[PDB]
Amino acid sequence: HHHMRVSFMVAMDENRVIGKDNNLPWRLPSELQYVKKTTMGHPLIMGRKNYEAIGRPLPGRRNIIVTRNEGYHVEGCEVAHSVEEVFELCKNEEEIFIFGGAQIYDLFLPYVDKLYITKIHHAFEGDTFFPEMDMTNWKEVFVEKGLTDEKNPYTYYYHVYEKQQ
Amino acid sequence: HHHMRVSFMVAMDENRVIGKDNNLPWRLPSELQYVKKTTMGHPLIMGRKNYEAIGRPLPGRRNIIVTRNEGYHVEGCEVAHSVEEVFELCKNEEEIFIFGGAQIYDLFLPYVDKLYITKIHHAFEGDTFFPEMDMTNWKEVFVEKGLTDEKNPYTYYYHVYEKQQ
Ligand SMILES: NC(=O)C1=CN([C@@H]2O[C@H](COP(=O)(O)OP(=O)(O)OC[C@H]3O[C@@H](n4cnc5c(N)ncnc54)[C@H](OP(=O)(O)O)[C@@H]3O)[C@@H](O)[C@H]2O)C=CC1
Ligand SMILES: NC(=O)C1=CN([C@@H]2O[C@H](COP(=O)(O)OP(=O)(O)OC[C@H]3O[C@@H](n4cnc5c(N)ncnc54)[C@H](OP(=O)(O)O)[C@@H]3O)[C@@H](O)[C@H]2O)C=CC1
Ligand SMILES: COc1cc([C@@H](C#Cc2c(C)nc(N)nc2N)OC)cc(OC)c1OC
Ligand SMILES: COc1cc([C@@H](C#Cc2c(C)nc(N)nc2N)OC)cc(OC)c1OC
Repeated sequence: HHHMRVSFMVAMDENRVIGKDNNLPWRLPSELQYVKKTTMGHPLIMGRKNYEAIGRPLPGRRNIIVTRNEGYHVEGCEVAHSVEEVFELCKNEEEIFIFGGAQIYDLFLPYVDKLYITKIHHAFEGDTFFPEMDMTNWKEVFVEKGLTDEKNPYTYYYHVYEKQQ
Repeated sequence: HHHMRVSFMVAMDENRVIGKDNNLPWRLPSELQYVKKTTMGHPLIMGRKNYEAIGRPLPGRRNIIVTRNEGYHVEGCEVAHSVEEVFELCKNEEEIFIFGGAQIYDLFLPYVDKLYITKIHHAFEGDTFFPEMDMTNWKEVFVEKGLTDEKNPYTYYYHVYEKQQ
């Protein structure tokens, strides 16, 4: 029924960890730079918790915050309360990026068409996870090694998967 | 329609600069060494401007110059005036290397199967750029750090991408 491409944007470790104590467990500026380039000009869909850890709208993109709170407001951001409201808000969009965290990934999981996933080759201590996915009907359409250096201290790969349908 | 592998050979910086004042903006002998090793025994396809900055044929390879000039001639070099003429000239070749500059990269962009790209981690002053590429259905199949030393004063990586089709 929806016509925008629903894409996931996530970074995770070898045990699917995405978060620790409501924060990112790793510092990877180069990964962030890849994320900004890929998502620029497209809506970001993020969970209330995810957003408040940032505290500020990300420029050049519609920032849409998903919460059950019907009186929740933040300047420079739009607020949705469900999958369907997000779909209404993004009716005419080309592609939207589901941007985390876990609760919001779970929420949008039945509708994902494309998966932009960074895989970090390290086992972090974590408390928040990227949900399991059945990859049957999914094709890897892009893979490349991320930049490892003194500013980016882990090995990691950018992966993109597309659903076949 | 064509049977030869069409490969790009290019070095660019972090903003896609490949040229300044009809020349290379950097001196990297080690990068040249990798280029000669990789392209040896295979045709080089070069734009007229690119070639004249060199002024002489590169040994051990067919040098093919692309120009609109129907009376253009250079000793020890072959001359093509279109994509199709290059294809005709290279119909039996296993792999040809599109060797620059930008106008010629643009020209052969719809037909590229393999991308040999050096990425230089520096922002040069430039006037000539490597075209944007949609890398969907491309996979990185090789990546290695280039030699940084007193003779090669920048950080750079060799990348190879292959089209999946
Ligand atoms: N590595 C990565 O790619 C990323 C990692 N992260 C990490 O993830 C963690 C945050 O994830 P998580 O704790 O899951 O929190 P979320 O970001 O998923 O936010 C959860 C909130 O979303 C709202 N929500 C959840 N379900 C619904 C629903 N069905 N309808 C309406 N609103 C809903 C609720 O808001 P409310 O309570 O206000 O009602 C809930 O509290 C952090 O550690 C963060 O650093 C986040 C993004 C990316
Ligand atoms: N960093 C790198 O990997 C490389 C960088 N370079 C740099 O790039 C710059 C040169 O690039 P650029 O200025 O784009 O010049 P090009 O090498 O792309 O040559 C342009 C010329 O090619 C011919 N040409 C262009 N389009 C066509 C066409 N459709 N049909 C037939 N002939 C055509 C024309 O020749 P004519 O006028 O005779 O008709 C045109 O003037 C230089 O600075 C060089 O150093 C070059 C190679 C590699
Ligand atoms: C850049 O802006 C940020 C974004 C996020 C977000 C995310 C993400 C995110 C990342 C990092 N990588 C990928 N591949 N996908 C994602 N969805 O939550 C962790 C947190 C940040 O710091 C608290 C950010 O810095 C202000
Ligand atoms: C070696 O022979 C040369 C070739 C080029 C060519 C190129 C290239 C080129 C380079 C350097 N690196 C990569 N990764 N791809 C390319 N396509 O145009 C700039 C210029 C030269 O000096 C004027 C060369 O020395 C005689």
